[PDB]
Amino acid sequence: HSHGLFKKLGIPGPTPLPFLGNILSYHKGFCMFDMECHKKYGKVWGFYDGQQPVLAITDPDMIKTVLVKECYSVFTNRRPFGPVGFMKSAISIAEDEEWKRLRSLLSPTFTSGKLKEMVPIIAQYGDVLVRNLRREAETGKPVTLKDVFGAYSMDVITSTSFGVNIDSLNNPQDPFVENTKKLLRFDFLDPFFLSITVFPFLIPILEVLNICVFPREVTNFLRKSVKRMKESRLEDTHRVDFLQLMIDSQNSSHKALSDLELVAQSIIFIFAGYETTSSVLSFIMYELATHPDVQQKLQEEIDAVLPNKAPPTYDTVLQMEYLDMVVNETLRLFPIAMRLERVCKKDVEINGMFIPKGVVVMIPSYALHRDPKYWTEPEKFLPERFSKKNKDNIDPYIYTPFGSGPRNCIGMRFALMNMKLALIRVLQNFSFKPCKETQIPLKLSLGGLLQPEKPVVLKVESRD
Ligand code: HEM
Repeated sequence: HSHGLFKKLGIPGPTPLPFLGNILSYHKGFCMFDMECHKKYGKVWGFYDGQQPVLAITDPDMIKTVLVKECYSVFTNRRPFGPVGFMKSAISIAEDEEWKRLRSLLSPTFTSGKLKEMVPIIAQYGDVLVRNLRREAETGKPVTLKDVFGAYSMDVITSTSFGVNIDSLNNPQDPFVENTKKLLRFDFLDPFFLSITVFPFLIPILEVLNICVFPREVTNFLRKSVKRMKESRLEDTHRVDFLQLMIDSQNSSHKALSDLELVAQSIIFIFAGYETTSSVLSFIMYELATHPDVQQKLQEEIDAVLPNKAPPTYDTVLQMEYLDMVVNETLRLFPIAMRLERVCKKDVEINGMFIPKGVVVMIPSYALHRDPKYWTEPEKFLPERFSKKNKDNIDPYIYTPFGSGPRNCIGMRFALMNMKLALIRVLQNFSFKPCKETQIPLKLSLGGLLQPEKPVVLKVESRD
């Protein structure tokens, strides 16, 4: 038991119970716990996830020192998450140079020039979402944002990973959908993951038993699909899509994306860009619906830059600001990641405090984003916060929805754009208003994922 590392170092935090540590404080969730700790221990506090020392930091200087300055040196890797298998080669799970290699191979794929060429396909499904959303609205019943924005998200990373173009909302059985739909996020407060962190000696046992957190049935299916797709369709001789950009690169520093690595990167891109988007999109619509003044002002801004339901364009989106403000403000209130984690690879000292080796440095994003010491009425949805004549009053190391430094969200530009394209056409064709079932105020889940307690159902009316 390392339970006492923190007070020997003079770092405050909750009293750890043997073996369990401080996991029984996650009964409320990662978010509530972090904020209770932040108020009851000030800037720095240390807790034990089983027997893993976790040190929380809230100093913009120290966050920059961890996320940016000493990234490649000390704070490169994230914490091991469980039996991963071949998916160990996915950028998100990769560690040290092996990561640094992959990052460089993929850095181009997520360039504005590539994104701008992908807009046509993303916008195509903007219409598919609208046409789909139309029906349910006219039908005269409340709409499950979870389902429609889920189908939109799905039709995206799927379609920008080769031309398997699908209306998942109308094809709930397309195997390709059936499999990819299981690529949801991990509730790390689920008995299993909780059991794994108290008993990390089990991860090796599960690995030789060929048990993997990523459902094999899905992993294999794609591992076959990607291979058939990489040959059967495009070695007759291409479409602008992550896969193609990955196949194009393979055949021209460290390079040579292993056929299996390519699959792993593809799988992690839907894992990182499926429920993430579907969740944020729904959160925005709730905030817009609950604040009609914002929804109109946004609907107006769109109609101005795009006269008469004018097709959304790349350059056009960059212009729209109030939209960027609404998106950025919804992210402040709902940082889906909740926490930004880096492992201390060696014994180091940063701006004063000393960090032992093998300690997980945690940036409580949710807590920072809602810290009254940086935010006026933090529980208020005030887009104005992110005005051109205010943003310079926002520390980038406090507002970290996509993280920061060399290991930030590589698909940040894509995710923002992808959400913007939808919101624009969605608001262009419809208006969202509180329903009888609409839960106000919105109650967040006590689990290990930043989701609503009850699914967001709202009334959709087609303005003319
Ligand atoms: C609203 C949408 C999204 C949000 C809020 C989001 C947020 C995040 C955050 C907070 C991280 C961790 C950054 C850190 O540790 O400092 C991350 C990592 C990552 N995200 Fe996203 N993300 C989003 C969408 C996407 C999409 C669409 C993709 C890919 C298509 C993607 C790919 C990744 C990858 C690969 C990483 C790991 C990067 C690395 O290890 O170098 N994300 N994301």
